[PDB]
Amino acid sequence: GPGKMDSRGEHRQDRRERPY
Amino acid sequence: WKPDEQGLQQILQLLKESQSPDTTIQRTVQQKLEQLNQYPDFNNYLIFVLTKLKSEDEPTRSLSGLILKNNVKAHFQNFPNGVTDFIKSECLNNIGDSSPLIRATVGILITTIASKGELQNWPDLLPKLCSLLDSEDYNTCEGAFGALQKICEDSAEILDSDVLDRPLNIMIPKFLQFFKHSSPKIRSHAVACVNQFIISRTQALMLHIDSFIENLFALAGDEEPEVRKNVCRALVMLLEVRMDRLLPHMHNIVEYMLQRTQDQDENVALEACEFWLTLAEQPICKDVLVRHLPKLIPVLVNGMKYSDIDIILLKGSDWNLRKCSAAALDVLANVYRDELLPHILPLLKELLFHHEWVVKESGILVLGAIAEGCMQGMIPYLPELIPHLIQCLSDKKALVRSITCWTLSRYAHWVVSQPPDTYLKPLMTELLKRILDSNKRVQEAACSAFATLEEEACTELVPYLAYILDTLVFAFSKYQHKNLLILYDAIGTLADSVGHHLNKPEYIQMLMPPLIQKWNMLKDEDKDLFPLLECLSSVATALQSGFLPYCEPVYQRCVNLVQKTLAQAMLNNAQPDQYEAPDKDFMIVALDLLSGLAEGLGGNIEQLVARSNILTLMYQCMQDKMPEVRQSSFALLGDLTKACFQHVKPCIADFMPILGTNLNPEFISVCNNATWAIGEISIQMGIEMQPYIPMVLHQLVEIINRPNTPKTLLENTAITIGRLGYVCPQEVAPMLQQFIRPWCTSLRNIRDNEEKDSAFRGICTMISVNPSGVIQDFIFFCDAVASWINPKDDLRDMFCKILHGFKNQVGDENWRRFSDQFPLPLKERLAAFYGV
Repeated sequence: GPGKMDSRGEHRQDRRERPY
Repeated sequence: WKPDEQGLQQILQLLKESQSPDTTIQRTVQQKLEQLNQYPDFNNYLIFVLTKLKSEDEPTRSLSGLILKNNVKAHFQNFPNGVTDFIKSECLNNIGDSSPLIRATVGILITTIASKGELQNWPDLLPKLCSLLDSEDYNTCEGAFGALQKICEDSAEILDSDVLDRPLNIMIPKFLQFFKHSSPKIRSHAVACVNQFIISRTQALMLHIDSFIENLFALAGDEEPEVRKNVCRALVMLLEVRMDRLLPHMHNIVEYMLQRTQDQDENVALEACEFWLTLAEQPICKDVLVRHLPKLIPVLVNGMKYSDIDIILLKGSDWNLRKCSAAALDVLANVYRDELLPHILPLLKELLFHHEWVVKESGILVLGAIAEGCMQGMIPYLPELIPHLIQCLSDKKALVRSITCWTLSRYAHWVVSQPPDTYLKPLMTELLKRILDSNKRVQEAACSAFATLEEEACTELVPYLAYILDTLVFAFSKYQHKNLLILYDAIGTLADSVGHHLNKPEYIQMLMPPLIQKWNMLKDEDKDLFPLLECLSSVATALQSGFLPYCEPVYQRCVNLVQKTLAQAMLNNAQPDQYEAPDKDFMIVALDLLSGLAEGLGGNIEQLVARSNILTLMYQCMQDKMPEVRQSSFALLGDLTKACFQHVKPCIADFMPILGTNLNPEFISVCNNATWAIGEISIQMGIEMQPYIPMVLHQLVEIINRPNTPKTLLENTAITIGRLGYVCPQEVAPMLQQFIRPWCTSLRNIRDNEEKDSAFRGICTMISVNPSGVIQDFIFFCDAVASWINPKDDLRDMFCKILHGFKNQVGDENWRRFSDQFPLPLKERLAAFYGV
């Protein structure tokens, strides 16, 4: 919503453990 | 050349000495070579021992060759041509030496030469190399192919670049003759070569595609693994770029790939398995699989078990059959959606409850893999499966525990949507326990999974906040370094989920000290700052004033990191050959943390900014080539504008033209943040904004009428246009007819807050200045006003003044017919508030 977009959440998703 | 005995004896002596078991002889041999390598003539001796000195044993000849190789990759610029040409000559002349070790050494030399310097500087390498394929001696053609293969691997693009006169128009049509070749090695080289130029859609290959494909099939019957492996990846690549060409053979191809996927040789199977992964991206997937799908699913499912070696290794990680199969299943689930469930549920029943842990673990994986695609179809089964998975969290096998964490996390949406006490509560409870597992893989799996859950739950976590923090804090003292990184991420997302609820003296006191502690350990060049800083960013925003006792050093370090990054970049820009380009992520994370600090503290960041050059640093950031850098800087700009505008005002005249050149929707979040920023500066500028409006308005209007534009960009664009109009109705109100529709469509859907208030004040002022600008599209305005739940009294009066104004303009009759089209809620609302 109205306000700034950041990539923080996305950066955390990239670092998150995944089996594949 | 000029090898003399004295010289040769000395180098051989040194080569013998380098092969000494003695450790001290080694250290002094190192320094002896250290000096000699800088003497180009020395290199002449090195190649001579490799290629000419038959007397010497193989490890001696080859080591000479390898030392030379290192020289050719740290000193090659400083080679004169006379030595270079002697090496080049000597290599190609010995490419097929009957010793495999010599052959390999000669090979690395050729390819390393081509690599490091020879780029185009070796004009006749490729041509001679190609003709060397036609040669008689087996080793000779083998050696030449090996070289070519390697050249294509790191050189791939030799065509697409055209720095040499289109050389690939000769090579590619030359490899496929050797597909036919009697020896397995040569076949492989040939295919492995061609393969390099498929995804690039290489001209030479694309207009030779039939010859390729025909020759590939001719190979299908081959049982040599290396050949199978290469054929397999050919087909995979072809599938991505030449779909047209293989349809007519698709049944036979699928049959072939399905066989190889079941190959007992792990490598064949892995290359084969990629086919399914990329096939699932093509729109023709369903049609092509109809005859084979029933076998494919169980085959994928079976390859998703850990291999026997991995089981052993993981008791005491990169791409493999398991990951490929699981990824393929994931995409197939998204393709087939609920149609996949009858294939997969019978397999799940035999896997999920099995007495062999390896089998069970794969079952849980499958269940997780299919979650996104088959979500709707799985709902009926979740009341049973979820409680079962929760139990599995305390399975005695770590590998079962860890995969359960993940699979549960894949069903987080459903869990959160059910009554909290039935699934969420026990799940959260067992995840927290699992965060403190004694096993390190479990720790991260649990921590990753909890974060995912946090994201989904949001405010739903607030009641359990104290209990949550207890565990997360304790983890600080428990975790080694790798897992602390995932932990910061979990804290970060926690802070985002619970917002201001985090602001309690007890929470701050248990949370802050260990965060700063690791902050003090980490140096400015350590990437492990990224997660810590991103974590701090979220905490700061959530804590607001609570962060006061901590801000100063955090503020200083961030500005500083931005400063030194900018410095390093300039230094690299001046002398690239001596100074390393910086990692701009340090700068992105620092800006983003300054943004959070500014959002959190607001006005209370003034004192720090007063003592700072952050704005002069921002000026360069805003002009950076990297979108994410700009994106972060426009965000900070917007934040400082709100928090302490007095320091920003001086810069506006410089800042605006840059904001104006970054209203490009191609970069969504840059465009967004620029847009937001310019809206916030408007409010601070008042009518002083007038000169800057033209450099920005046309574009904003273009963006708000743009199809396939994200919800958030459109919202910010609408607000900003609203804001510009509020301070300068005269410059923007003429444009009203062109934006009012999407302006209204976008904003009717947003929460009642300060921004919306601000933007609607603007739209009212503009209507007062250009009412014929709304008349034609008044329903949109009506709907947008009706979206207000609790408008401030003055804003309300503006509304009914415009509404009353319009009804009076068209008369009781036209009005009643216009208001006929009102949905009931709308018709009703503008009598509760507006009496229309």
